[PDB]
Amino acid sequence: APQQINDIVHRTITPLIEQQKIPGMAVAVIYQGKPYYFTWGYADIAKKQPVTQQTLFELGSVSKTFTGVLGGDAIARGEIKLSDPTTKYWPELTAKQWNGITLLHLATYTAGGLPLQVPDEVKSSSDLLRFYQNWQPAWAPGTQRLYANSSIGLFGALAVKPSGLSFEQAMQTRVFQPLKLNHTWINVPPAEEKNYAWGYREGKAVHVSPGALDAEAYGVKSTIEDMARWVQSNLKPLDINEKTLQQGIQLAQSRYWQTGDMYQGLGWEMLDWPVNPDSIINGSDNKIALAARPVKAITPPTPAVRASWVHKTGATGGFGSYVAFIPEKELGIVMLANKNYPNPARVDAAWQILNALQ
Ligand SMILES: O=C(O)c1ccc2c(c1)C(=O)N([C@H](Cc1cccc3ccccc13)C(=O)O)C2=O
Repeated sequence: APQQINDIVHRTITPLIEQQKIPGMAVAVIYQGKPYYFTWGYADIAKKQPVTQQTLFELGSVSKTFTGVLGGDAIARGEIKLSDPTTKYWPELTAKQWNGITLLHLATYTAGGLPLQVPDEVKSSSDLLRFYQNWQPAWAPGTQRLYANSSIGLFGALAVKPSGLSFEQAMQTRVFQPLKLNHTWINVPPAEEKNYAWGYREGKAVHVSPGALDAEAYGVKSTIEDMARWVQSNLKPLDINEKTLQQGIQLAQSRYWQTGDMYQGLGWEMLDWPVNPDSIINGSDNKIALAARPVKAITPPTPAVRASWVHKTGATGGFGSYVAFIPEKELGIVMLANKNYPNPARVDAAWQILNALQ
């Protein structure tokens, strides 16, 4: 399997694993549309279980790409509109600060300062209502971007309401099943527990804890194979036979807002290709990525641009993931690890690999 891919991947990932003390890692390169897989180290150090192509990793915020596409699919189905008020789908949400906050704002972190995290103390449905009712925006809608689980988490929950399906049922039936992502889960079933890697934080084995709107913002677990197939599907949506899903994928990669050289999609973030590597690498740092930044509205949104670097970083306490692809070039990468190591190290590695193959 072509020596160039082997050498480029190994020369980049070996030092990375060494420098970052990553216990286990899986990488897929999609090259001319076909996947090539690489694995290192341990899914479970104590039980000596190796990382394989069937190992499940916590995607953390890479989950938002699925939420975005599921939202796009609901738009394509005519179930929701991004221009609709949040209150259309949550009538109990009567506080006046919600006037003018649309599903677009929720999906794209531009509601006006919804927090990074839903508070841990928010457990019940009543707690959730109270939280959003009592939330006071720092900014007018559609003026500042502040990356937030509480923002896209709510979008995900509201997007599926007209369907009558739970978020998990909607995701399963409308995204996972059609794309044959048969080892991708919001809740890992007992049958698949043997494949579920431990995450490692400060040397301790850890898994993500339950939280409000977790499924919607950070709750997906997947294998390197399914994630490669996810990249393939997002690289080439016209190959997808389910029409609403094909359209949903395209809607997720539309450009809604710009800040600096990045464009906000639904879950996905995009930059023009060719990229300045410094820009994506430094920009991935959560110093920049989690900062409040002014946005320029793209009125109307630009349809998915083929000459894009399309990507998403994501983490949990014990895992670090990165996905990136370039539609123009039929080129992509997935990097899954059971340590949460710094974003810029991920993106640097990804750049080196894809730039060498481009
Ligand atoms: O272990 C957990 O329970 C857990 C759950 C969700 C996220 C994380 C951990 C997590 O690190 N992230 C980040 C974003 C994030 C969310 C919430 C608080 C954060 C604090 C510092 C850095 C990133 C955070 C990501 O996906 O990159 C998450 O979105």
